[PDB]
Amino acid sequence: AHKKGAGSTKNGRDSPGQRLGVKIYGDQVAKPGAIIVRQRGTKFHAGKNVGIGKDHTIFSLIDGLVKFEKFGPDRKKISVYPREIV
Amino acid sequence: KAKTRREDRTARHVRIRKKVEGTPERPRLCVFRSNKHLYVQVIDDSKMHTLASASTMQKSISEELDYSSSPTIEVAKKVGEVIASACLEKGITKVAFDRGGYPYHGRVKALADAAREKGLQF
Amino acid sequence: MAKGKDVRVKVILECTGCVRKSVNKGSRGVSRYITQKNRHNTPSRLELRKFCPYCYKHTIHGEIK
Amino acid sequence: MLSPKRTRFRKQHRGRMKGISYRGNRICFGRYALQALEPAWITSRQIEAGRRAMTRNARRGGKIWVRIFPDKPVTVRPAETRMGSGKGSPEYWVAVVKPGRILYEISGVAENIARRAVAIAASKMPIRTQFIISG
RNA sequence: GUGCGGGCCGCGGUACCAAAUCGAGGCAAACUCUGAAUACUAGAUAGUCAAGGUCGGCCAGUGAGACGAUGGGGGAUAAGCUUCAUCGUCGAGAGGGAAACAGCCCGGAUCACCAGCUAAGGCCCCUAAAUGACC
RNA sequence: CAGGUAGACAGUUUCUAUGGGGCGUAGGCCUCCCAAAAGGUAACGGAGGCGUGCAAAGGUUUCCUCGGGCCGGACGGAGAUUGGCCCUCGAGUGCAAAGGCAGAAGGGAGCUUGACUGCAAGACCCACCCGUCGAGCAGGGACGAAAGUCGGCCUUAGUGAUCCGACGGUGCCGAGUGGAAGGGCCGUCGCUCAACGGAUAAAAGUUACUCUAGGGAUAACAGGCUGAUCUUCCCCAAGAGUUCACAUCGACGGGAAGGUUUGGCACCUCGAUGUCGGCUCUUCGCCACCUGGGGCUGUAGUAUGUUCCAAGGGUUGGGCUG
RNA sequence: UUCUGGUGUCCUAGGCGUAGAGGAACCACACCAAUCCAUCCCGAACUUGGUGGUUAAACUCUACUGCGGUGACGAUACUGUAGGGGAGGUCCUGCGGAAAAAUAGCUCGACGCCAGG
Repeated sequence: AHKKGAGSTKNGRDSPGQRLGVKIYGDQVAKPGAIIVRQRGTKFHAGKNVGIGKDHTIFSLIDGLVKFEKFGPDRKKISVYPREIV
Repeated sequence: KAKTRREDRTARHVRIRKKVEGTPERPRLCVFRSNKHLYVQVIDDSKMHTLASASTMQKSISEELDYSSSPTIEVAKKVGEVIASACLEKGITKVAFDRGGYPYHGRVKALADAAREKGLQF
Repeated sequence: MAKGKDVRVKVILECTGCVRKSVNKGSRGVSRYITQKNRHNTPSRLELRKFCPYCYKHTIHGEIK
Repeated sequence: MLSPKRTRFRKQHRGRMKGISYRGNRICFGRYALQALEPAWITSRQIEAGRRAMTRNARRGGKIWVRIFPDKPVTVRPAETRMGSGKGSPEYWVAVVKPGRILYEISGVAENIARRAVAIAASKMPIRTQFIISG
């Protein structure tokens, strides 16, 4: 059953909290960064909720997936070198 | 004494919305009314520029009574139609519904409806 | 029922559509496909919510009067 | 490097005296001063035995100022093995006295009387002390 | 320093006994408005390395490792002590050097050879090599 | 046949983690730090929580947005209703905690109730199982004028597979045929199975009678490393010593030596090195108590106190108790 | 070119405080309000129909360097790599990188589309 008495906390943790891909790259419709789950949808990389200045990627791939609080949410579309023929 | 930050009016009337941001900028429709007249504008997006901008006064030039009332709802639809038509001729209907401060039946109810008379349909 | 370490039970009921079936189970101690959980003690009784079952779409739902 | 504190939920890790980086104060209050050379765990029984001694050879004179304050607790093991962390209050508590920082301060008196005063105060300190003046 | 109140006679007043606030001087893994090296991810290029990098298939072995340097928890920042991360060595490679010390340093052994030049460490004798020059 | 009694007898269980074992405590998930600025990464290392709550604190549309304090007012004498000013994550978020948030999930109201079915490009997280996010598509709805949102609740825990089974649907099958029972498939329920990746439907102790398989990687005597404590010495120094700090001693504190105390380590020995004490017989070193040579002495002498060199030598017989 | 309104690229060299100043051509107050609509109390705020007056406030400019903020050179801290010392448990040297605070100084923004004088 539930134990009680003189003792401190226990059990370690791991989200984890890293960053997938990065600026200037063929960021596919995966999930860049995603430090925390439940990240809303975003048709691009990110660039908000931080120091002045927005981020941008050289190539995109139909929507994406980035955090909701940090880096994001969704605003303007960015994609250097138009993905078109001729 | 101590600097205080207060969110401006145009920052609490729920002006900017999500979804529509699917594009760098959504084709909003500047339908604001002053303290005497009303100014309409089909501002484009991307960076700037617009398709067609009309006003209550400008209409007086085409065909309207001189000392005629402007705040009247009758003029609303007139200001929404004058800005239209030519706006479509510029290329293709690229106007949406954007207005934060008019309780639906505001002085813009005719402005948005006027757009549904030239081609813009949703 | 009185909450505590003794004799508890998850107040989970069902919501069968009016004169219909599917998207719901009917037995002694079974729950619907959506598995609804009422409060029992808290003023409830008579549950219902228009849901979309198998046959056609959207009905009434809400069994146990 | 300690002074009268107040009750609180004080009970954290030990810590670790790092480079001289942090400490690097100067001489603000009082004419002369006294600095250290190497960090350490100064207990309360050291600062008190050094402060009273600073005025012990004076008695009714100027005023003593303390530009320091302890923080890093001190946990000690009784005599048994090692089952858990120490208490934190068996003997006392300390902090970190890195070089470059100022300790005692004396003023309102002559140069000689303020010179010997720091002498005895330096003896109470476990770590070597450097005597300065101003400028 | 200013200052609601509250202690001692009790309204003039009084040692900061003592909250906020202004100026000056500090501490913190869970403080940090700011802010390196470095690590890592990704896009090109010149070479170099006798595909090392990746996938699938057959047979393995091994899960109580130790030590030194460096960055941190435990202990008094006491232990070749213990528990993690990283690099190297031992452990599955001698030898040269530290007198003798596997883990420290140099260098990392296909073999022969009364063949030379070096690294680390040294050059009075004992085991080869400066009681060499100048201050 | 069957209900009690029934270890007198028989077959077994009675966990582990744990810097000996044992006792205690600790043996999932969720928040921060130690993890040394991409993740990941230990230890009964440092501070707190969960085994839910909720016809709605769900979704949507519109609108509204603090705390606290100062100056005023009938019921105020520190805070309660009102008005004005300063109104600045220092508020409010269902509950711990980090982060984030006032384009608000904050707060209120109406309509409602996607707290939707069937799928789902492309990826994250794990050895695996498993977990998490997700534009768009198909069949139907809710809110708003519309664009448009919603596949639960700000996010992260609020949990647990397998097998045995109850029950509905589904003419899938159903061993001669036609049915049925049963099974399969769709959907749901039962297990503080927590020692919770859970060995049973169901199982506590002793063994100084002990036995066997192994090892000091797991203890006891002891050597060794280390050594806070202990022992010895020393620094500054208010005082005691009438006066006078140090003849003697010496508070508040500090720096070392040595190493026989109390511990840790438990590095080499459980294919073993017999524990203490006494007796017999000694060896060496030193901060040697006595004998000898000296300084100071609040040392007159006779006798002592302290300190330095020095041990050459010598250094007790009994009552009681192992 | 000057002035004014709506919406952006840039978000405290662009903020706040103080002083002055301008427009019924534009924007705000303001007038009226049996209504569509709103106020769980008042049309204060939204909203609707519109003489007069004003532009005080608000807002938009200008001036004024109190309070914020932006930010060198040099030095210092720290650190990768390759080594050397070392009793405080860190530190030094060759080499590369080299901020925070602080100082001089900068500074009280600068522009883009459209419309109305």
